[PDB]
Amino acid sequence: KNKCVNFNFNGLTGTGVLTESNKKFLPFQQFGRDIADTTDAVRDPQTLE
Amino acid sequence: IANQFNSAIGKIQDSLSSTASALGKLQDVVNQNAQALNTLVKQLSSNFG
Ligand SMILES: *[C@@H]1O[C@H](CO)[C@@H](O[C@@H]2O[C@H](CO)[C@@H](O[C@H]3O[C@H](CO)[C@@H](O)[C@H](O)[C@@H]3O)[C@H](O)[C@H]2NC(C)=O)[C@H](O)[C@H]1NC(C)=O
Ligand SMILES: *[C@@H]1O[C@H](CO)[C@@H](O)[C@H](O)[C@H]1NC(C)=O
Repeated sequence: KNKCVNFNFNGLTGTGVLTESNKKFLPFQQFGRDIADTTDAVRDPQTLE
Repeated sequence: IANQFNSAIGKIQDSLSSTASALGKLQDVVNQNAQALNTLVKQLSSNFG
């Protein structure tokens, strides 16, 4: 977290800095998206955060 | 002439404090800037086939 990183989650490859979010996802949602249709929040598959 | 001028400047304070419609010539420039940028971000969603 807080470093720039080549992330992949579930085939969502991208680049960015990860941070602990306060978004209240529901159990069925894996990704949240920007106005630009680009992912900008993700639920890690190892640990549900 | 001074009382007419002082009273007339007094109406500029009240007019600008009151009517929502006044600075429309400036707010429509800020709105055209913002709408063109939101449209340009939104065009990142488009598939183009
Ligand atoms: C030229 O136009 C002037 C208006 O822009 C006008 O001034 C106004 O004169 C009236 C009296 O004639 C004043 O009315 C008030 O008079 C007393 C209080 O002072 C009260 O008895 C009245 O009920 C009323 O409140 C206006 O206040 C006054 N306005 C200004 C800006 O001075 C002139 O009289 C006109 N001059 C000529 C030669 O016609
Ligand atoms: C991943 O492993 C942790 C224990 O290390 C476990 O709590 C978690 O439920 C596992 N995730 C999945 C999706 O099985």
